[PDB]
Amino acid sequence: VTDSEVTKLKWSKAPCRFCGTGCGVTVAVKDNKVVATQGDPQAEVNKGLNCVKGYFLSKIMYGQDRLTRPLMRMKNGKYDKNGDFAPVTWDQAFDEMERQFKRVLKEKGPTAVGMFGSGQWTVWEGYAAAKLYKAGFRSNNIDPNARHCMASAAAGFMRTFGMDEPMGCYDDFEAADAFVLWGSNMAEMHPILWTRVTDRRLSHPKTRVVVLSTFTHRCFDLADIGIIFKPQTDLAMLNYIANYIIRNNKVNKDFVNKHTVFKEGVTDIGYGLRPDHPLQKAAKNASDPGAAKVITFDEFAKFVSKYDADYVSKLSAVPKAKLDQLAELYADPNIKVMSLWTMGFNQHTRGTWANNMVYNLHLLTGKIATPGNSPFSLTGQPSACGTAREVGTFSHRLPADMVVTNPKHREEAERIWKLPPGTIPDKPGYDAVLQNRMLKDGKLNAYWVQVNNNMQAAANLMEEGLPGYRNPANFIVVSDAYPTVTALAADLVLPSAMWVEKEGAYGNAERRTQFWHQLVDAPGEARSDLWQLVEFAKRFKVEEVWPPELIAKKPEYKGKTLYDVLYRNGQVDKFPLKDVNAEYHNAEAKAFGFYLQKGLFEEYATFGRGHGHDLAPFDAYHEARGLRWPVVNGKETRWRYREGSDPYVKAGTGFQFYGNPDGKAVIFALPYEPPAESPDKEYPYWLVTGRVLEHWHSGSMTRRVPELYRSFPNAVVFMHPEDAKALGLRRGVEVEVVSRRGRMRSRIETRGRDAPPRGLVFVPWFDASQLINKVTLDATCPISLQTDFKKCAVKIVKV
Amino acid sequence: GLVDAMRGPTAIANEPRAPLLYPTENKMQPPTIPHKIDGYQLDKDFNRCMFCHARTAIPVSITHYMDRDNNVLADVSPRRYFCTQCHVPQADTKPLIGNNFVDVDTILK
Ligand SMILES: Nc1nc2c(c(=O)[nH]1)N[C@H]1C(S)=C(S)[C@@H](COP(=O)(O)OP(=O)(O)OC[C@H]3O[C@@H](n4cnc5c(=O)[nH]c(N)nc54)[C@H](O)[C@@H]3O)O[C@H]1N2
Ligand SMILES: Nc1nc2c(c(=O)[nH]1)N[C@H]1C(S)=C(S)[C@@H](COP(=O)(O)OP(=O)(O)OC[C@H]3O[C@@H](n4cnc5c(=O)[nH]c(N)nc54)[C@H](O)[C@@H]3O)O[C@H]1N2
Ligand code: HEC
Ligand code: HEC
Ligand code: SF4
Repeated sequence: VTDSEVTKLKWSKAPCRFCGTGCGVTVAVKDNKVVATQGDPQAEVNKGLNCVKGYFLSKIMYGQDRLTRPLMRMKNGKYDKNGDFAPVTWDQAFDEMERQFKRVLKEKGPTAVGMFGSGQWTVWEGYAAAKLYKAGFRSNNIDPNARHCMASAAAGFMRTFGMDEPMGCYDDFEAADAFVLWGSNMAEMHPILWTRVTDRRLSHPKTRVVVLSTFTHRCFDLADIGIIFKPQTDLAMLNYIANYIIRNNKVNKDFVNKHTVFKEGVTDIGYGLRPDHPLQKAAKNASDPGAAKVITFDEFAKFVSKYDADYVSKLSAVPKAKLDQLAELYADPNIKVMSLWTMGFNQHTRGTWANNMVYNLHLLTGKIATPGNSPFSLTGQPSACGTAREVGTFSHRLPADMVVTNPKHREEAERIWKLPPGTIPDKPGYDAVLQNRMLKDGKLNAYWVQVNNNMQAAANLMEEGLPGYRNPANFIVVSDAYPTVTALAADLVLPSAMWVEKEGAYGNAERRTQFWHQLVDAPGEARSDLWQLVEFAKRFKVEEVWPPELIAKKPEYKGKTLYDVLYRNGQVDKFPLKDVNAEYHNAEAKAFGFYLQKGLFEEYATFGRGHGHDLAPFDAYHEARGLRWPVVNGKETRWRYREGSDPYVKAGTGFQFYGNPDGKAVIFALPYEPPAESPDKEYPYWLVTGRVLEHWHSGSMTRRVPELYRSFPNAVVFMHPEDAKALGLRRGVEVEVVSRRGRMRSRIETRGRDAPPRGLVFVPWFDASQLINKVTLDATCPISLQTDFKKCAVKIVKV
Repeated sequence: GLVDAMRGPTAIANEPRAPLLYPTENKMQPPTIPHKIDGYQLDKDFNRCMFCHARTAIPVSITHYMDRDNNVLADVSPRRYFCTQCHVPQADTKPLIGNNFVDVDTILK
């Protein structure tokens, strides 16, 4: 950071702990305390700026109630599901987890153990956990909070391009002529990327900013064209624009002919509910919901021709004139368009289709993989990309886009992990929604949650999560830095080291992996999630977790532990303690006796190197403020799939979508289909849920910071003033928000930053005293299994 | 032997009474805003903050008139135009839990 020999503070670089923007910060330390952070002037993402959350990073680790000791439910001197929590030692906590996991593995097997992880894990935490479950316990029941977030984007990428994550980058914000926000609230949710859109718009005022949303929020304060549309009608609007492009003869014939093919997907695919729900019994195509057939351009044009202006304007409530203004930006071949979307497209019961359908617009016009012409899916968490998606900490995944169902992918993971053939389970395990259902049903019985607060974050708390966690057939372990409602619903709570109390890596929304050193020591006996996974692996011999016919294939593993197999395997332990930079602590390298993070990262990086996902050498990331993959011959890649920018693209081609075997991207014909639950006479409002600028997620870190808590103390129900008048409400009056599943209590805000149309309310989810996920429905896109938290039906009742 | 002060004493299964909506306090880090901001327009056609805080209320510092290349400009930079991304007002209420943060001045003396 600084060359100086006279600062009394030690300043070091790190990525921000919060959003997927991935601002670089510098962090000042003295006497084991972070006393300040600043935006890093040398970081390209943010060039010295932060938002209010990044400016209060110096306070997030110092809530007075940080967890410092393992806490286990006990009564009469032993573990008891009904006991209250008591302090125990690490050895006692692990002894109990060991007894519980072993009992369950023996009686039920690996489909009855699981983990719920995180896009806030460090890259090496995610990788170590994926190894422990998929190669160690041989369970694919590891899924992350990022299933609630980016799984529709990832499914959309794999279907259109055959490879995950954006092909543009943040340099596109300085080159676009139109920005189209498809429900993203960037002003509050990606504030420094909104600063880059604002600089582009105000400094180059021919630029257009178009914001589409189901309620008015702060992005409308920059919008040239604001569009409020009915929930889920974005599918119809996306087809309207495809139809406009074709109708006005604005298809890029050369690009479409060289570089695309067309498919038509299956429809009537249900809503990812339990199989006995009426919506599932009624659905024709729920059992293979991503199926598609090849069609021609002419069939595609006939398909989208049904989405004409009369039908779309009436369905969406958007005037024809605004539909045409928006479609014209897409169609005009001289306007570079950056399309941006976040949970409005992904937390959507047809979210995978919406992802495909926004790619259609760029593929019809060839506006892709070049500066400013960029369909850019925004990622939420700091490492939903770098950790959950790239490492593959999902129930169907292996690293580097691979899937457990592909026997060549299992063979590659077995080769790199030095496992006997057939170790890796070949069927997808329980994804996030299904994990809560299986906990409720008694089929998932030993469960470990890390770096998330899924009791607060998962939909339908009263019907699935809470009954599942408190089922006496189940033993629930939660690792957290603070008390949370998820830890309160657990049986064993493990105190965890967070952010700069450990060496880390996060990968942001534009493929930038950013490292940090451990800059301070955690309080009390708190230890990293990394240390916990690796230490727990010591408690299991291969005979206890692998079947005999598997061990017979690799008899050298007889008698060894999973710690030996997974972490001390000649690869993960190949960098000695001398490689550790002696200027910083490294608690896990000291505990295990080698450079664990470097060995994990380099073994993990073997999957992507030479296979389109290349990570640079470990040490390069401690030197840089992030590098964007693929890093090839030490050069980062900004635009993927574009000749001259991406070194994997064949000469003479212009573009090559090499994730697909023919090199072509797919354009999909897909329809509008309605939400799982819309308002009716009994529940006449739409409930939309989400976030505000000043709090992160469940608020367990930001609402412990004095300034952030005081900036927005409690959730509220944002309501149209005339809707409040009609219910006999004033601002500040208490209501219940009630659905068919549960209720919560909160006060009405009729003059706040979020101003919904009549019939719709917005409730942010950061307040642990106002559990809005008691009200939401755990319906999902049937393809990505991602929950739609953005619409369901509610009644509002004056208390 | 465990409580979450962000929720308060209420069982997960029940719903507490919501606290009152507290008024805003009129009183390295971006200073917090020691006044209400609810009637203050902040949009691309009008920045009401700049009516009192322009360099022509203490004014915004020179860093607010700098572009991404640190050139100083005649007017507020677009990169700081939306002030409330960084400056927040404060409810007239106490925090829910103590926080052991120590600032630079304190750690240095
Ligand atoms: N301040 C803050 N920033 C964050 C986070 C945080 O907790 N706090 N979390 C990060 C994470 S992990 C995420 S995933 C992002 C989420 O970032 P966003 O998705 O931008 O924000 P939310 O508040 O979750 O979602 C509200 C948006 O959903 C859109 N929407 C609702 N229904 C529909 C619909 O039918 N179609 C479409 N197209 N849009 C719809 C609404 O118009 C509204 O703008 O924020 C990231 N950044
Ligand atoms: N209704 C509704 N629900 C939603 C959303 C929505 O828009 N509406 N958004 C969904 C989405 S997109 C997402 S990403 C999820 C996010 O939901 P979560 O990830 O469940 O929420 P967080 O509060 O980010 O949880 C992170 C936890 O990590 C803890 N902690 C911090 N650092 C560490 C560490 O290093 N180790 C450990 N072990 N713990 C640590 C924190 O105290 C906190 O409890 O929420 C989803 N849920
Ligand atoms: C006059 C009618 C004002 C308008 C409009 C805005 N502010 Fe203000 N502000 C005003 C006064 C008289 C004061 C106290 C004097 C002082 O500068 O402290 C302030 C204070 C602030 C501060 C604190 C600055 C500091 O002392 O370090 C900030 C950060 C602030 N005001 C921001 C701010 C914002 C973002 C505004 C629009 C939403 C805004 N102010 C409008 C007077 C007036
Ligand atoms: C983050 C990217 C910011 C934005 C947007 C705005 N301000 Fe700011 N401000 C910010 C920082 C980190 C600081 C402290 C360091 C400094 O630059 O001085 C400030 C400071 C102020 C002040 C106090 C100035 C002083 O002399 O002490 C004021 C009155 C102020 N800021 C107001 C303000 C206005 C009105 C904004 C929108 C036009 C604005 N700030 C945006 C960080 C950020
Ligand atoms: S924009 Fe995101 S990454 Fe940047 S400081 Fe704010 S929360 Fe952190």
